[PDB]
Amino acid sequence: LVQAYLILATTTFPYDEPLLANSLLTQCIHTFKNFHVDDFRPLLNDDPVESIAKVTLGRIFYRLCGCDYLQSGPRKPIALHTEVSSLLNSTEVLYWKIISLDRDLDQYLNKSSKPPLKTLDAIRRELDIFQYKVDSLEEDFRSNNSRFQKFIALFQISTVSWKLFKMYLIYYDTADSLLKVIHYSKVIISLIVNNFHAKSEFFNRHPMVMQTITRVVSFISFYQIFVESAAVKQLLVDLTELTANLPTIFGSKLDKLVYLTERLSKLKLLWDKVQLLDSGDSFYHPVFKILQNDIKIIELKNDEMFSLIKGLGSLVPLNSDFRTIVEEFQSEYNISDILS
Amino acid sequence: EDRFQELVDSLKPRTAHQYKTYYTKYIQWCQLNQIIPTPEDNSVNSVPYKDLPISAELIHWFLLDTLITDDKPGEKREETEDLDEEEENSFKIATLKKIIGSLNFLSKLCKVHENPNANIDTKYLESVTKLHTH
Amino acid sequence: SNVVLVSGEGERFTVDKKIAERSLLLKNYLNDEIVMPVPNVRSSVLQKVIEWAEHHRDSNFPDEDDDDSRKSAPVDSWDREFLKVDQEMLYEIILAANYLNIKPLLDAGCKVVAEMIRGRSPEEIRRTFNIVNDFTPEEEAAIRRENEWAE
Amino acid sequence: SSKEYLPDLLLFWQNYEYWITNIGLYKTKQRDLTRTPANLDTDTEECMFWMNYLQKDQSFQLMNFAMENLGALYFGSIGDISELYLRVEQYWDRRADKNHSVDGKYWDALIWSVFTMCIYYMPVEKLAEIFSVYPLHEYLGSNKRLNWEDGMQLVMCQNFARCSLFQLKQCDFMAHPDIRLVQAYLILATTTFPYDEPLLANSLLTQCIHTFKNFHVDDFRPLLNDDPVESIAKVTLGRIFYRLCGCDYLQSGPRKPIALHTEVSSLNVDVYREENSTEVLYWKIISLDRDLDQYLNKSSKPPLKTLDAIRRELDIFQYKVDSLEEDFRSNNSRFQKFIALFQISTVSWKLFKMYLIYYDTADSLLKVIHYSKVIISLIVNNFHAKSEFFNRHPMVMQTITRVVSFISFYQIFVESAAVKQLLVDLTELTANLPTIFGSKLDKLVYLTERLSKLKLLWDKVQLLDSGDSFYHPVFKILQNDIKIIELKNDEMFSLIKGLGSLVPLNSDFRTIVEEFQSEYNISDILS
Amino acid sequence: SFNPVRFLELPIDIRKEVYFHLDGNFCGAHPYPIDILYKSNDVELPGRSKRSKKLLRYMYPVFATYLNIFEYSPQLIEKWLEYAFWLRYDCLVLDCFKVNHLYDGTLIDALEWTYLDNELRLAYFNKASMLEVWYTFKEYKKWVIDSVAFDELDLLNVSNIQFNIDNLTPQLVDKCLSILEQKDLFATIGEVQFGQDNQLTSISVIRTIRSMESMKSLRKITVRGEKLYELLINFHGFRDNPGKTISYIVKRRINEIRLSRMNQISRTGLADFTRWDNLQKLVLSRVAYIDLNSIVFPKNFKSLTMKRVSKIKWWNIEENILKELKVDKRTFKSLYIKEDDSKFTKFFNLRHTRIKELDKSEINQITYLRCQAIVWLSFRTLNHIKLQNVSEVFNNIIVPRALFDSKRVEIYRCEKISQVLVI
Amino acid sequence: MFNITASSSKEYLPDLLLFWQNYEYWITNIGLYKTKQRDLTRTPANLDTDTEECMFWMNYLQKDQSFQLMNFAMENLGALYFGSIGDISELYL
Repeated sequence: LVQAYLILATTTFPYDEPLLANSLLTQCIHTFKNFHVDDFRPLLNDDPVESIAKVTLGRIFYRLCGCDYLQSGPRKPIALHTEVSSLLNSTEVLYWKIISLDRDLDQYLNKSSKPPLKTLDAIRRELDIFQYKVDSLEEDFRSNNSRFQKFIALFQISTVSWKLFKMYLIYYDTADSLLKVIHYSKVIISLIVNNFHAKSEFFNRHPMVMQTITRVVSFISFYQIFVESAAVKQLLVDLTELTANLPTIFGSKLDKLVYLTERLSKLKLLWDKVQLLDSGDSFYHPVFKILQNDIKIIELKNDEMFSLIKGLGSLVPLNSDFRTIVEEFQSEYNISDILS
Repeated sequence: EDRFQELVDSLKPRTAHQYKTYYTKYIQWCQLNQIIPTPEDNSVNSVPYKDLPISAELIHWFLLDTLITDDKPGEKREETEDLDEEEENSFKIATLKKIIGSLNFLSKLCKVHENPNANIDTKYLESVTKLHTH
Repeated sequence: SNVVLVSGEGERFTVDKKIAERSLLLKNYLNDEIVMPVPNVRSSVLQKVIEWAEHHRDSNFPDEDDDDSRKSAPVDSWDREFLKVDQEMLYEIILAANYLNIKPLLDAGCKVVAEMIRGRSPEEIRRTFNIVNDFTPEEEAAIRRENEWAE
Repeated sequence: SSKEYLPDLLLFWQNYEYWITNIGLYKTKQRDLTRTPANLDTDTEECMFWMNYLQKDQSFQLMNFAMENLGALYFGSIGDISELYLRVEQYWDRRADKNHSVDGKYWDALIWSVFTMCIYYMPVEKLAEIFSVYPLHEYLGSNKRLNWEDGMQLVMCQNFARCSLFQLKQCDFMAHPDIRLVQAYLILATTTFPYDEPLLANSLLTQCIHTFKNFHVDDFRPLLNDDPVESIAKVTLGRIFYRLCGCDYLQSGPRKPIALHTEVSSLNVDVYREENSTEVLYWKIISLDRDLDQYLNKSSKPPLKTLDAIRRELDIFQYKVDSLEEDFRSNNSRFQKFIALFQISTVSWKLFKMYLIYYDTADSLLKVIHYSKVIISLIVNNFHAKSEFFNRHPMVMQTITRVVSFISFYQIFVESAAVKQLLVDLTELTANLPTIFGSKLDKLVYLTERLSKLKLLWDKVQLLDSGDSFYHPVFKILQNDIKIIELKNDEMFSLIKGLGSLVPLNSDFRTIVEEFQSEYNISDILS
Repeated sequence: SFNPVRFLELPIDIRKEVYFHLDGNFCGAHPYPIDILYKSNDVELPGRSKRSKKLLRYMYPVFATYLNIFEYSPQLIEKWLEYAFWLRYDCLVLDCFKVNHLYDGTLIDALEWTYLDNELRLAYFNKASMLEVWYTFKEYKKWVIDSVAFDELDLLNVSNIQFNIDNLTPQLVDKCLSILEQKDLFATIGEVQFGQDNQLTSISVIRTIRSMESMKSLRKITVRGEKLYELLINFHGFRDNPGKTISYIVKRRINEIRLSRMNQISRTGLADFTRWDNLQKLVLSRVAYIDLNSIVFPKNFKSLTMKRVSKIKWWNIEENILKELKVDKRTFKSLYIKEDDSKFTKFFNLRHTRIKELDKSEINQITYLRCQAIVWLSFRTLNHIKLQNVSEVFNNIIVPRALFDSKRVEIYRCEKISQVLVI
Repeated sequence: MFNITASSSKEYLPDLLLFWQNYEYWITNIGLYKTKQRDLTRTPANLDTDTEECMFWMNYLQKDQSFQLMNFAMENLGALYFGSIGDISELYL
């Protein structure tokens, strides 16, 4: 069961059926913790069949905490990765270290406490170490498995680098950090576009190039809304051209990403044609209220209280130009068109 | 016995036994000087609280004759070293404040036992404390 | 109505129900003539326990979870004129109150043992020095040598 | 001049109880995978018969029996059943349709779980007036004269449970989590469904924990700024949560790692003493049991301050269960009284058992015998009319297992005169328990018989002293029973048989030990 | 003639309930408690042999620090000094310490570090502040701890010893902490006290605080003065004081804060525990006035016990309830109070207070949950309350149902307290 | 996303990028991928529609096509199945 789900989670199965994949992952955590292995190291005393079995459970546990992280929503409450330590064969543990560093970065999204500078610097030193480790993986060009291996390692370490320098740009605004964000975005583009010129077009179907491109094109659109720059505009044109040329096997999620990029493009026009107000310390603008409500609508949709009220029986739930522009833009480009 | 609950609660047990030691010294001084008469000799004397003569001048004259008229007719001559005498008269001013507080507490104890004598007139003893402090 | 406290020898003591619900164990046992065995208690000790409950039917005891009202409560005049008995039968009354979960009998019947452990003569603390072993004879020699100088 | 081995043998009982009577007897399902079948043509023609066997008026008689006699079981989970008569009406309306919504199939699964509870808790005299013996035997093809009291009500209970599970599996209930899954499992957990399938119940309980924690509700107190529908929704959710912790603790073991119960009732924690004592009183009496049964597998003594605190909360819940309402005109009040009094008698017995084992306090053996007689007096009292089915709740099977195993273990080594009469009384009681427990009752009788034959082996072989520790065949047999069931509750062997082509590879007393293990094997209690 | 072996053969529950009522008074030379020495029309006054001169010359200057307090009636002292040779070696006393440590510090309270006879030995004080038992730490680990800690290592560690400055002089605080520094015994102590009978702390308090980080087993801190409460354990609005304060790493360690004897905790506007973000319990021991609307109550604490107070305001829950169901206070008291006494209200007596309750029939089950949400909004997740000796609560006392059940609130000395309504 | 007349100050940008660190989660992480807005009165589910569907999709894939699929996985997907199933040459059997 655990092996079949870890094969299925290398596709877009955990995004076409997210609640079913979360229940399958809860069953996989239940089936994995059933065996009660607290140490995945080959001990000398045991049977050398049981040592191979514990090596197998180590390399399955790495992929299982990877798929545990990649579904860390509010519709998946039971965690496996809490029983692992943190950083603050020999190539599968590399993906584990990079995904754990990505988790240590992206855990600061939903919480309000901004991370320290020493934490991001320690992540930066470890990032440079694993960048040297990924750049040292030798590969045969005729052996396509090792090429796809190096692509996965290099794309994951570039995604972690981009998220680290995005957190530098956001949480502290360190001098000469926007250049590093643009640099690693161009690295991601130069990785994905390279696969069209080597007849290995299926490399761009792995689900990390949907997640990463979603984060990158949404952040570059959101930054081109407010702070204009010519390099950011050329980067946004490159992101839009790349988003139009991602493979068709993503299907609905690709078209919803194109819709989200188009909506954040129209929001720039709305920011331009409407003048910013103030209140001395507080600032008012329709773009600000629309971006408030885009979070509020989806927090209302991921509120499972209404399904609880429908499940408990006969309980039926009984629930200037500023507001005009906001309601017309929400009627025209609704945020609930990215849902399924 | 209405006020005895907030009278024990005003002090620690340690401070209450220190204060009882100090006014036991005071009542011994009053019996050897016969300010209050002893009931009998070669018996456990049990003087009441109703008729205990307490005033400002009696407390201060006790303080004279015990604490600050340091006669000691065989051991007066141990006041030579300046650091030892500094520690010793720091002990004198500490026991001065403690005996003034203990006899103030004895006055507060005797006023509820129907003794109209124990009025301390505390500015007198505050002037004495400020004098020795100066 | 009435309950029956069967003792450890075999006798039957008919007690009134409101009196015998002083025992927490019997008052919980009644939630099913209602007999109940009390196995480790002789007939005289159970008679003393029932006489205690017969007197203290009407009295009011602390809330079994106190620091002040349970430790610093004095014993009653009847409770001190009631336990002037043999010492072993006093401990058997305490065992009977610890079986039947009668907490105020385990309160007033056991502050007497506290008043007997303290308030005893310091000569027979020196006499009862190693009645239970508790020390090596080398340490006993060292302890008796340390306070040899006084007496 | 006495028996000196006895303290470090009662400390061994604290491990033998967990690895036999808790894990080995109720929560062990030794399954091979190259022999077990797997099909969707066998069950889809069998559960079709078990759903066509019930009729409309028979189902309403089951629901009337639930409304009149089982209010201490469903009311925590599903609320009052007068809202559920409409769901039975809508199930018999929507019986002939061919497009079923998932919001209909969850209510179908919930009312089939309610029907399973009604079949499991019904007396045979009321069961024979409702159903018919002969179509069931003309279908199943077995011994014809096998009337309901002779071991057939258990079969229909298990098959109604399996039909409720089949209607859950038609919901795609992993892809559509909803609170009716949690309610259906909390109805099914009052039967022997958590012991007929101890690996399916753990996975359904993991799905119920995933379904509950999907809602992200931690504080069940209705806030000031809530919808007045949402307030009653969170109150009912809190009742479901504490019922789920109650039915979640009872399945703890090595085959159930993901636990929901995280709080403490004495002395971090998250979610306790915020909720009004209405039917969390069933939880509070089990957390007070969790604080005793967490020292079975653990190898350290419980501190005596903890045992005194547990004794004080026992007295408090005695006076709280005697503070309940005397609704004698509703028959479910006596059953709720029996549940919340039998639980406190069970926790009292376990408390003074741990006093006897770990510390040997004042008359603790007599307190163990006294609360064993209180358990007997609660079960024998139910052999009257109108309350005969009270001895079918699984807590009496758990408690009688623990008590008769401890008294049979203690009769071996301590020649006592009250323990002997107590053991004769519990043997008479175990041979008079309801037959709807099925194979677990026969395995409990077998375990008591094995401990009695082990007593006969204790008197036979003379005890071999060695100065520092003792030696006896009985000791080695009791050592080996735990080792056999720990070998059976280790899923590493099925893992080696599962990863692929991997193959698993690893005097005077020994003869008597191997003859006793060959004649009276411990593997008979697994099945 | 008392028999020790016959006492030590009966089992340990009875021995607990012996040494629970024998409070700490192991001696027969106890001082009279300070309730008869004031309730008297008499003053016990002194008025000396060949042997007693030897004891008062040779034994007494070793113990002249903690026992010069009892110079009134020195028959107490020349009765004491014959206990002082043998009482610490007694089998009853050592059995009391065995069943204390085996029940985790419950029976007799708070062994104390001291420095007498040049050793840095432990000490036990009774409620009358008299030493009775003094053990050096090798002897205490040898013949009481190791007599009950045979083989389980969760009971060898002894971490319940208090420290208790104001017992002893600040030079002796310095010497005691120096000898405690040269050994690895900071994990041995379990709680500290504070004395000192604007920000001008004493020398002993600074010496205690500057080594308080080194404990790593510290809980249960306590102070004893209103002119010292505001200086280290209240927040007071101070946010930057590097020296002389109490070292934020060790604010996380403690479990409770005891407040011994004061007048008011809200001398300023707000008596806030904004820090101490990890304490679970708080005991107000003899504070005269407290205002429950003036404490900030940290993010997860459980018990607020309080005793011997003179005036309580309350959390003024009633003024927020009367906004909800929208009545006047007289109409509320006349109509919406039921005073139910079913069986659990009559379990714990409270024969002086009259326990009241709202209506199940005149409130429609929602605005009933809102009236309960008011109470749980004003408590902010506490459970244990334990009102001992009190007087004259100003507001009416409002306790929720889930907390008034299971005996989690408990009014003990009910004399002037009355009319606790339960919602 | 902020912390009367018009202005040109830039206090909106530092609180606005911190608002991006919430918007990115609730839109591009949770809302776009991990949110499936379901409805249970409208969803059909049984075991008559999908059983013959699975029969058809297993009878569709012939025998020798599966070995070409497995050869493609062995030659061109080595960084995916090795974390889960190890070696796929053991899976030809």
